[PDB]
Amino acid sequence: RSTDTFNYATYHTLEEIYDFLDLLVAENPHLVSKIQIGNTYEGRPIYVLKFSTGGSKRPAIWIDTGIHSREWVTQASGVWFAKKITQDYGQDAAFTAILDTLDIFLEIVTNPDGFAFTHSTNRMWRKTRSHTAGSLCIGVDPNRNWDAGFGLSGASSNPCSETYHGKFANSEVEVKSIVDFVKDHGNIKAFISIHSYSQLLMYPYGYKTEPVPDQDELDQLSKAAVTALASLYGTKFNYGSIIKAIYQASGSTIDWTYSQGIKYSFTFELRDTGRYGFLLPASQIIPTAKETWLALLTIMEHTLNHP
Amino acid sequence: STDTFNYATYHTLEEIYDFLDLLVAENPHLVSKIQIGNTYEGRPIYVLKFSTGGSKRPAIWIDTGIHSREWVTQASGVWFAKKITQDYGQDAAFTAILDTLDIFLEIVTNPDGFAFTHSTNRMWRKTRSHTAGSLCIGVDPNRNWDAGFGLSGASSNPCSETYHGKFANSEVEVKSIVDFVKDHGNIKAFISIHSYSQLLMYPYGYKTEPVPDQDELDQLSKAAVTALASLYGTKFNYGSIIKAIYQASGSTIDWTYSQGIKYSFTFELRDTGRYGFLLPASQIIPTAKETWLALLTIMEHTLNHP
Ligand SMILES: CC(=O)N[C@@H](Cc1ccc(O)cc1)C(=O)N[C@@H](C)P(=O)(O)C[C@@H](CCc1ccccc1)C(=O)O
Ligand SMILES: CC(=O)N[C@@H](Cc1ccc(O)cc1)C(=O)N[C@@H](C)P(=O)(O)C[C@@H](CCc1ccccc1)C(=O)O
Ligand SMILES: [Zn+2]
Ligand SMILES: [Zn+2]
Repeated sequence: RSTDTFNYATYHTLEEIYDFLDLLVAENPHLVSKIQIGNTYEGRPIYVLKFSTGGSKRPAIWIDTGIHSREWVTQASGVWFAKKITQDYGQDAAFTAILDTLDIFLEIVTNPDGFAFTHSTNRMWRKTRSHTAGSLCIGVDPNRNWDAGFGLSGASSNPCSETYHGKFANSEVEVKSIVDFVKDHGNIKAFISIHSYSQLLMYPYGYKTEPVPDQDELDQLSKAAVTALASLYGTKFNYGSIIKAIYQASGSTIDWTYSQGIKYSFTFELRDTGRYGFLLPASQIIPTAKETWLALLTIMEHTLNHP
Repeated sequence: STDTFNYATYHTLEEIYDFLDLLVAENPHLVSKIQIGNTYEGRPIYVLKFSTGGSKRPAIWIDTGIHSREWVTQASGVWFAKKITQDYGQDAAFTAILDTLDIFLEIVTNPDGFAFTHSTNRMWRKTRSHTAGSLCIGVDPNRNWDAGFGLSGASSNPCSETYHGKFANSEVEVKSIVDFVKDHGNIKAFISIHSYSQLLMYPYGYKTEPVPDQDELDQLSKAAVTALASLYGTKFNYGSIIKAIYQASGSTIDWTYSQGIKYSFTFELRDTGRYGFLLPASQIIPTAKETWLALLTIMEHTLNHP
């Protein structure tokens, strides 16, 4: 095929997304590369796309989708983002300026075992697919497994729970693989984790009520990003710290990344507000991706202009 | 007829409501249909009454489907209704239960939500009442009861899965049950059936304090899950709601227990997460059968302990 004839307005399987990664790289090999950062619990490769115009470990933007496997609009938007980057580089001046200074890393399927499971067995699967000693229940919540307030209020110690934090921080290879990549890279400037649903744009912390020292800057940037997002279809997002805007969550992704010095640590909750919830119709994939892209541009532009 | 009905498939609201009428027509001296209210969207709310006579005999209340996405519960309820009419006058043990107790069965406790899981969103949980100032719809009917209402274990955020609503009994689906139970006045056991997690629980959900009847309820819980396991080996855990799953305020059996209904229980049926709410139709009848054994255990205890 080609990525020009790929159907961005439908949901795809893991194999189809993985094939898309290869085709995108084959079509754009001086712009895009595919990095394997690990293997999942069940042995599947974990892939990140690196978009770059040169240099050695340039300051970088990290974007990940699908860490909760049932949130299908996120992986679908990720595929759309990947194609959009290759379309706009060298054509759109604003985005070209971003990529001329920063690299972008995009992990489209952050939880491949869960994603496979949502296609084969249980559409509403959330967690990883690891076995837990002393339990028959399967999986750890990858968004409770990070080393930031790990195991504190805002997660469950029950292995059968949707928010089970796991036996120890980074027990899940899908999480440890990202941690290892981020620490080895050492020059990640923004980290954006994309989830659905609720229509929120949030910054740290989720595990405690104390505001981050950078709250004023992150709140202003949030306001700018949701303004940009709403400009296209009028989609209304709220924003704030995780703990204020949704609820307390311990061991979650951007609390950790912020603790590593990544100032521009954000998470999106995409469409909708519950009518379809995780079952967002395919006809809403592209509108969701388009409006989200405007918000992403806002954050990346801010990152570019504040070295 | 109810003899040609397919019990091993999931049905629509229309199909279940047709089933109610068929069961009544086929068993006119045993089964009747009572309308206890209308939903927010105007759908009738029906309870089946199984009775062999008397004037407001002591009764068992069983409800399924208060959380609409929990499809194995309504499917099990349909099977229970048929099972009652099959076994009465055939099975000595059950016949003895129904010769003293009435059984009330509410198969679709949240009809608007159930309709919505078929038309629009298979994972819909709440009622379908509108909330001013919010883009979100619906109240969690299992956080809307007047027992620890609005305390820790529920949300004040209208967009939340566990939104408790403006005040206790604000949801007509809940108040309809409250009104019926209070008017009846002789409900001896109240069993709320949910999925999933494979649990049999007793109060409280909203606080850690044990109920005064905890030893009796705990031992009955053990007996019931032992009975359930006897058929396929399905393993249920048991305990108070707050110890066995998590804290939940304004929930159903905390309220019923507070009204003096000692034998207040809730089931979480199959499975433990593999399919979760999406339990295959092939597991409907095994789920219903094993749960029936547990229900029989609770009903016989209720029968023998006024
Ligand atoms: C059925 C349901 O809606 N479940 C929740 C999760 C849940 C379940 C049981 C609980 O007791 C508590 C929470 C969900 O999927 N929510 C999704 C919208 P989310 O799953 O993506 C929300 C997210 C918090 C925000 C966040 C996002 C990224 C990084 C840090 C924080 C979370 O709970 O992980
Ligand atoms: C993802 C998840 O865990 N969802 C929960 C609900 C939920 C969502 C967000 C939260 O923050 C907290 C809870 C669910 O559907 N759970 C079902 C298995 P349940 O929905 O039927 C469990 C039930 C508690 C036990 C109970 C049952 C009957 C009567 C009294 C108590 C509940 O949470 O209402
Ligand atoms: Zn998520
Ligand atoms: Zn439930």
